[PDB]
Amino acid sequence: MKASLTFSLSGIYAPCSISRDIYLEYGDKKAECLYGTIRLPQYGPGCTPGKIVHCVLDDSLPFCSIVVPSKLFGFMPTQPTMDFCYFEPILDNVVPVLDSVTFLINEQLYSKLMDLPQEMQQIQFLHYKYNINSMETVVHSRDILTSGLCQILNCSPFPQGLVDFTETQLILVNDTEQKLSALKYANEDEEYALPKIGTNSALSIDLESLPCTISRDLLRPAPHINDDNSIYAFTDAETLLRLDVTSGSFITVSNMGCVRLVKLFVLLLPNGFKKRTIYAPPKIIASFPDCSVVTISKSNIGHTDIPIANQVFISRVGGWLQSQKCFQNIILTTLKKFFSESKRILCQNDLIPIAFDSSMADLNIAEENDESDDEDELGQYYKNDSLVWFFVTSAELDCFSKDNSHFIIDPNRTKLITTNITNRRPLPLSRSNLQRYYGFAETFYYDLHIFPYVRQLVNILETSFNCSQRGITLNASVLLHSTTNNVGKATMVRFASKYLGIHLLEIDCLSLTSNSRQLDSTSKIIGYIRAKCENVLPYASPAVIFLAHLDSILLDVNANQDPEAIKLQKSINFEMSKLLDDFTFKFPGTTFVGSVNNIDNVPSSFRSHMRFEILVPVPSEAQRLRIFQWYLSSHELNRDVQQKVPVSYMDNISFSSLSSYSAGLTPLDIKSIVETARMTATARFYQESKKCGWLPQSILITQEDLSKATSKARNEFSVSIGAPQIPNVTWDDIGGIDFVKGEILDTIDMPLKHPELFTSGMKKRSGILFYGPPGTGKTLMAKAIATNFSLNFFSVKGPELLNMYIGESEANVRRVFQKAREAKPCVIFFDQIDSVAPKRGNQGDSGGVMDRIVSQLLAELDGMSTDADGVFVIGATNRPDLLDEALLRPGRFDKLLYLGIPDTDTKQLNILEALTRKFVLDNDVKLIELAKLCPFNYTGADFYALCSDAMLNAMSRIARMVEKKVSQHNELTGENISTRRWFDKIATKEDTKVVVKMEDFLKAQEQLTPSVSRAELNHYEAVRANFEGA
Amino acid sequence: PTKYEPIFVNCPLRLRSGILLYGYPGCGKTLLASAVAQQCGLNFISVKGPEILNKFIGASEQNIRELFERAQSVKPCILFFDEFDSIAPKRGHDSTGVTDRVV
Ligand SMILES: Nc1ncnc2c1ncn2[C@@H]1O[C@H](COP(=O)(O)OP(=O)(O)OP(=O)(O)O)[C@@H](O)[C@H]1O
Ligand SMILES: Nc1ncnc2c1ncn2[C@@H]1O[C@H](COP(=O)(O)OP(=O)(O)OP(=O)(O)O)[C@@H](O)[C@H]1O
Ligand SMILES: Nc1ncnc2c1ncn2[C@@H]1O[C@H](COP(=O)(O)OP(=O)(O)O)[C@@H](O)[C@H]1O
Ligand SMILES: [Mg+2]
Ligand SMILES: [Mg+2]
Repeated sequence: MKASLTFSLSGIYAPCSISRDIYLEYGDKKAECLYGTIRLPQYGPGCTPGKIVHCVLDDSLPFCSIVVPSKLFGFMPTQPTMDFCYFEPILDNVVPVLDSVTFLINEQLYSKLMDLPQEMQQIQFLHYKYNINSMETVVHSRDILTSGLCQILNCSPFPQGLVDFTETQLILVNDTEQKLSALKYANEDEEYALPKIGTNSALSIDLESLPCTISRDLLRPAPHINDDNSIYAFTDAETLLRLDVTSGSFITVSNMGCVRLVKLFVLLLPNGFKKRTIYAPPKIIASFPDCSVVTISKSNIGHTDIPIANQVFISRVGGWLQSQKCFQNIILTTLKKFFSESKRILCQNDLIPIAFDSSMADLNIAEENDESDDEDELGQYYKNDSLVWFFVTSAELDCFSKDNSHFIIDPNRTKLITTNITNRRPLPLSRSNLQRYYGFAETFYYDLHIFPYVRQLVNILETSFNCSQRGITLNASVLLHSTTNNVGKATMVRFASKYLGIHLLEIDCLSLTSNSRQLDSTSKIIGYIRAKCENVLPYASPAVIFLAHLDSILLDVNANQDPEAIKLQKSINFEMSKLLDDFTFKFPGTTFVGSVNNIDNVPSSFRSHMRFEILVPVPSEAQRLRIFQWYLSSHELNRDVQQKVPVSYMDNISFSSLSSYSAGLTPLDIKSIVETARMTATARFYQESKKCGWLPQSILITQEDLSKATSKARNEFSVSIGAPQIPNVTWDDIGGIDFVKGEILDTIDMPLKHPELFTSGMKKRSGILFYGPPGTGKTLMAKAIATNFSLNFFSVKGPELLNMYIGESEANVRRVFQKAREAKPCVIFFDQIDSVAPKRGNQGDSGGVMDRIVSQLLAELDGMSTDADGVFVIGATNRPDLLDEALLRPGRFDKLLYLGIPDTDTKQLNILEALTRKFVLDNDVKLIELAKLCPFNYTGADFYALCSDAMLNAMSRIARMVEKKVSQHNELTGENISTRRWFDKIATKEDTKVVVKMEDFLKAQEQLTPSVSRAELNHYEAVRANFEGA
Repeated sequence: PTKYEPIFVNCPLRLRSGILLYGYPGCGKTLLASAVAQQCGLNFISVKGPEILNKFIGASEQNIRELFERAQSVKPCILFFDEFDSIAPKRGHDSTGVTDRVV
């Protein structure tokens, strides 16, 4: 409930009291102590996690007033405090107890601590100075015990709970690089640190924008009047307290270009912001793109100046959403609200921001509106998602005045007149993040040091938009293409716009166009595009015409198609290029960003025109690190999950692990991952019972569920694109398996930094080829190596899919190795079956498609590209002589490696027993003879039938038993009883008694399937292969 | 495995999915198939002879897709292939891939 809050100075921890009205309602005999939770209406879009509190009764506190130790957030008491807060008691004494806590201590205090003789004395020392009482003090994560000298690093498992000196595990650390020096309370210094200065000069201060909309409730002054939030600005109690009063009616902010006005309020205690600065909403920042602040000043302006104006002009300000036809009805309607719902103060030549949203259009509010004023309710349902500017261009003062400025408008008399379109460059992002203020679906923000392509594109546009137009500018034309889709080039272009304030005209071909009628005319597309550009390009400059999925309109000349279609193709291609040139030459500042799903398909007639096309590779782990931190950011999760309590991770996740473990080939839509994580977390939360023995305060994501989600995502992506998994049990990381392992390790290491520092510049990188009899280790080795030392195992798995009738096989293999280069630490396993055809290079299957395939494969197999490339090639063949050394030549697949021989000690009866253990085994099967009845050189692969056929034999015996049973009963009860009916009715839990014994196994072995390859084949290939490998 | 399904339902660990017959001509194995087709009561799909192939480009792939789709969508059945060589020769081919893509 609503509660007034105050701050005391009673030790670092103390059960601070509350008013008796609240206390007596819950501090009854059912508990010896009162516990609850406190809630501060802090700034920001959502809200922070709440904090536990311990209370005792007190009669000195007035109606519904609460006290807390001012330090608990770490600021001075003199600072303006809460007007109100939320409090709620913990019912049924359900107070959690923490399992472990971590502490960070300084050198002197830590030494003094451990120098104590015994554990009990150390616990008492912890107890005394910190006033922490066991089973009665609730502590939280990241709590600073004392300013700049010690801190509690974290708590587990819960964010907040009680501490037991003999059950809660206390961990202490000191380290050496002195984090603690910077870990001081927020009140780093006293209020009087800043020297006093009188009413001398302007003393203006820098200008910065708010992070979010400011709620009306937290205001310390009385918002008595219906001022429409129009000019409020905030400061951190400095540069204003020096003045006579902090509640000035009006403040001028500047008159560098032309004058503007603001109102100032002191920022309240727990804020987080840059020190000693002014904060204003976007409407104020609009007038000051250059961050001039020249003369902020206060004067006795009074309550009113120029209370009336007539025929106030308003005008359009260009841009895509302003000009589009669909929205005009609602958007003009909404203007009448903005200008009529409440009082506001305008300036000459000023900008008003107004929100227009979510296609909430053709949804007429009502047939009539004369009878009531009820617009405010709708806002509870209209969450905004887009903004347009309107420009007043003027002031229409009719009387005499000092200057035609700083004038009030009156809803009763101040009628409005619209006029034709005007241009004005929007704000750049680094000047003010417009989106966050209005809670829009915020576009991504890159750091320009880590992403190459955005830096390139943005600089190329930046040099053009204004840097060069002062002279004469080369018309800009840039095309974005990527080997893979969803890679965020629309986000690139939108970010470019937001960073440079350049208007963006996003013409997405799919939705905007109406093509594929394949009528006898292309004039529709031409007129549509040209008209829409024409409507907006004048008075919107600089502009970015962005054609998305351009390849739907412009595409290659498939001259094998029927005539009278290709003629439309020519028509459209040429005419489009005509519009290209027309825009570039007729208008100043056209740039035409394009995006294409695959570059080749753009016809040559059009490809040449553009310059410096950008390849947009999929993000590497260094980028992934920043995009996980973006999606998992503080209030991206919270944005629309309107549930009772916000969401966060707050601890324990390791972005390097997430980035490395399997985020390779998750090129974008990590949103899927993070949303699945949110899902698991929220489900685990809501399923909690009301009593449950415990209650979770907020949703917390854990790294285990995130790993689960990434595995799930990779599995569900597997259907879309083939992706190996780890379905292996009890057969992994056998470092000592064989002598071969050392060579594997000593050849896999050199091209990698962490095993071998050398860059392998001149040194030849090579793959690994295994050779020998099939069925004895060629696959498990690969998975083992990949998952233990390498990271990715995106094997070919499809070489047999050689080619279509089109000669695309070369492109196919190129794409295979491009997928290889994606998720750079990847090892490609070659099945080595049919795409490795050439025995002699000139005699097999005419040397056709496959000969080109093999030529390309050997050409690209290792071009000494780069160590950082990470592409390793592993394969498994019966014979290296199976090939003509085209791709087996030294330098590629070199360091040929032998599979080895198991016959010395086959170490597989154990594996047989372990596998069969899942099946009934305790029937004398365990003994050795079952394996020893066959020569010790027995094939390993045969066991996986030996077991199966044995089981089948068992099932046969039991089956003949029941075949007896049924007959018997048919003789006893009736011959007409169906077998299925009988076996259903007389069914028993003992049906699973699938009798199995040694004799079953021996019968199965001697009956059928001697082996896959046992007689002589294996032996002589083994010996010959070992001999020729020297 | 249909007659004694509670015996066969449990223990999915190991199994064999199909069987291959071959022998001298006239040794009843077609008649074995026929009898197994009719007395067993299990559904039986008779793709006798290399009817799988089709004139148009890569129609064989789609044909096999349809065949297996019908097999799955019909309740448990036997896909009967005879003169298997006619539909699955060795890997090597000088001709188009329309005769080996099928394999
Ligand atoms: N760097 C990024 N950070 C966060 N989200 C991103 C990023 N890149 C892409 N996205 C996500 O993907 C979207 C951008 O790609 P989108 O699918 O809209 O178009 P596109 O990249 O042109 O793709 P396609 O060509 O396949 O249609 C964003 O709206 C966001 O949801
Ligand atoms: N159990 C049996 N043993 C021997 N002959 C049988 C048996 N059952 C039926 N026959 C008769 O002998 C023939 C067995 O050979 P059949 O014609 O079925 O061979 P097939 O499997 O079609 O041979 P292929 O494809 O090599 O020509 C049957 O067509 C039938 O006339
Ligand atoms: N020395 C070994 N190294 C790795 N796996 C082995 C070994 N011996 C037996 N195995 C097991 O049996 C299989 C050995 O042959 P495998 O690598 O599968 O070749 P193939 O694919 O020709 O059957 C492995 O999959 C593994 O499960
Ligand atoms: Mg796109
Ligand atoms: Mg026959």
